[PDB]
Amino acid sequence: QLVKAPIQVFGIEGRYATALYSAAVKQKKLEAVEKDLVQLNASLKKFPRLGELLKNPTLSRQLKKDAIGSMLKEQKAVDLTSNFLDLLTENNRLKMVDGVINAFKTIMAAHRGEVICEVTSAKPLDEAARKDLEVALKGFLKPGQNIKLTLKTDPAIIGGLVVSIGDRFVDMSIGTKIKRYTAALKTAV
Amino acid sequence: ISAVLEEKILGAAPKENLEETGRVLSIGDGIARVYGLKNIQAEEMVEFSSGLKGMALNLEPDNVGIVVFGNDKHIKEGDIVKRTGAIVDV
Repeated sequence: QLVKAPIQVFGIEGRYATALYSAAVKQKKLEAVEKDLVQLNASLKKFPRLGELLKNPTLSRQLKKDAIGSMLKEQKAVDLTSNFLDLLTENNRLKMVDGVINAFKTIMAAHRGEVICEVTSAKPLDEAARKDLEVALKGFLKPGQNIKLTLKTDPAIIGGLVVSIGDRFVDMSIGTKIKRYTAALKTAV
Repeated sequence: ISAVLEEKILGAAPKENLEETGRVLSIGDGIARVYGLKNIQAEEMVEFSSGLKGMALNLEPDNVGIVVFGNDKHIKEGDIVKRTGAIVDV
């Protein structure tokens, strides 16, 4: 018996992430195992020598679990994350330690109900733009939801607004709108 | 504290120059797959630990496929492969 994940994550890396999520939610360590995994991933990014050492297939797994154990005692990881990384180094699966962490981040984002929003504008703006954009994006929210907003700048769309949601997308931008109008001109008669 | 922890972790693993050297992952039927040789060229000669020569024919993202200039019974997994640095000449 495994607890159903909030969203389906695919691949072998998603299988490990759902196994870790199910084990952490059967116990009461969902927030703890997320905190040390994020701190572990931040440690691996801040020290690329550790990432090259774990992904090295020449080194024996005893040296990998010792290096994992030495760098996880400082994280104060207790039982789940230590066994999770011991399982990753028992198999030849710690080459994608970034993959399982990213998949586990995706599960926990949907656990809190956060929906990723991507809004693209030609020029950055705030005050009047950001206030109404937050309310407009909040109108798509069902109860029990959070907004993860990512703002992008791109002059190739002339102007307008290219706003995307977790699965939905619109192209209300000037560049695409004049493009289909000119296409209508060429296909008029 | 943090940097001392990094030195403690990396001190256990042996120090290797993976840009110019490499370690054999799998050897069989005259084909050696080696991890490392980051700056190796295609068609470039290599030297094994047993003195056998080889040529890098596949430069894959994970490993380098090397054709062995001899009997592969002298090559084991974990052997050091170095870069000659030049294409084959006679």
